[PDB]
Formats: sequence, C-alpha cells, structure tokens
Amino acid sequence: PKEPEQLRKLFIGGLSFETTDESLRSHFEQWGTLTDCVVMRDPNTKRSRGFGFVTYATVEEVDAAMNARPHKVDGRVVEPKRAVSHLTVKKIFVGGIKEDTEEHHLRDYFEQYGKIEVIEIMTDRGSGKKRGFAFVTFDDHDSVDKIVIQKYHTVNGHNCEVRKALS
Ligand SMILES: c1cnc(N2CC[C@@]3(CCOC3)C2)cn1
Repeated sequence: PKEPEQLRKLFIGGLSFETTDESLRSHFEQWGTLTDCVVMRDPNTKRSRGFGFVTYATVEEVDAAMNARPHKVDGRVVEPKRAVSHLTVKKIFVGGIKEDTEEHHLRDYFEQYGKIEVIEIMTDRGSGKKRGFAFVTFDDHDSVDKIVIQKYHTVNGHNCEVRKALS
C-alpha cells in the first residue's frame, strides 16, 4: 500500500541556479529513497527556474526531510514545502470541539504536529460561554500542512473539522 504520490512530494523553492537534478538528488537522498527528482528549467535556455521537486518513497521520509530544515543546497538555503492539496500559514481553525474541550486537550494532540505558540479557545463575547471552536498557531507552516491533509482529527472524543486559518 503506497501512499498517494502527491503526499510524498516536496516542492523545493529558492534553488541556486547551479543546482542540478543530480545535486538536488544527492542532497535530499540523505533523508530517504527518492523516486523522482527534477530541477525546473526554461525550455529554450535550459537555465534553472530556481525551483524543483523531489518525491520520496514514503510520507515518513518527507517528514524526515522537513524535520531536517534548514536545508542548504549547493550553498543556498532552500524552501521545501509539501505539494498543494500553496497557501502557507501557521494557524488552523479547529471546529466541532463543543463546550467541554480545554486547552490541554488541543495541546496534547496538536503538539505532535509541531511546536505550538498560541492556543485560543473561542468564547462568546457576551456570555463567556465556549463557542465550540478554537485556533492553534504553530511556529512553522509544515505542522499545518501535515494537519490539513489528514482525513480525520479526533480530539477529546470529538471528530473535529480542521482548516487553514488566515489573517
Ligand atoms: C508549495 C509551494 N509552491 C508550489 N508550486 C508548484 C509549482 C509552482 C506552481 C507553478 O509554478 C511554480 C509553485 C507547490 N507547493
């Protein structure tokens, strides 16, 4: 059972124009088996477009590569991101938590996706009653990107709806 290829891909932005298929592969093979690795180039000049893609054999290998950031590739710090499902944010909306879900429920669950900086459990402006949704802010976008591709999120026995949240 192979994970869908789309979930095993990293877009790599900010490449040095001297990075090649081969040097990008040599770099990112340190964190897993690469089934594909390409530098995007102009069709006429062959000059690099400054970005590429790598595809790992498993999602755990994608995780390993993201956890090894920052990546300096051929002398330049590059910008890896998981393929789109890019709206790059650090904050999620968590809905369906009802009125019994507390901060530690959200923290104990979401801390395994990334480092949490803010948890905001929403309350009614007039009564102070919990409204049944929350916002979690992380220190980095990959946490959110991992979270929103999951089909399900179970927190405090609730099946939650989780979406990217923007400013
Ligand atoms: C994260 C960030 N960017 C991504 N894009 C994919 C290729 C792109 C669209 C067409 O040309 C450039 C940019 C994907 N995932």
